[PDB]
Amino acid sequence: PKCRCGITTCRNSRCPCYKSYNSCAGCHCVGCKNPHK
Amino acid sequence: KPKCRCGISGSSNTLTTCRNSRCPCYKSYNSCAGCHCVGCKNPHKE
DNA sequence: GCGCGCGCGCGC
DNA sequence: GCGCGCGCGCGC
Ligand SMILES: [Zn+2]
Ligand SMILES: [Zn+2]
Ligand SMILES: [Zn+2]
Ligand SMILES: [Zn+2]
Ligand SMILES: [Zn+2]
Ligand SMILES: [Zn+2]
Ligand SMILES: [Zn+2]
Ligand SMILES: [Zn+2]
Repeated sequence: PKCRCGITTCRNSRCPCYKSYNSCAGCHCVGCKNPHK
Repeated sequence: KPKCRCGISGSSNTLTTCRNSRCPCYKSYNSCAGCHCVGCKNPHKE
């Protein structure tokens, strides 16, 4: 997967990676706050 | 009349091409005569 | 071809 | 009824 949040960011259900319990490795988000390592 | 470039890139749902509100022609109830769209699905005619 | 940004639409 | 991620037309 690969989100585009930020143009709580990536820290909620509206973000795929968060929801799927994955990190934003390779994502195109901005100001990512996904705590997933 | 407007001139859309709908559908040029590859990655795009080909069944909604010139058949939704993002198309100026479709939205303005125009045909795509003179347009440069690829895979036009516009149901209007004049 | 790429990136910007608009606006659709779903999930709450 | 709202909010924002995402699909894609458009300027360049
Ligand atoms: Zn995200
Ligand atoms: Zn992500
Ligand atoms: Zn993120
Ligand atoms: Zn069109
Ligand atoms: Zn057209
Ligand atoms: Zn068309
Ligand atoms: Zn469904
Ligand atoms: Zn279903």
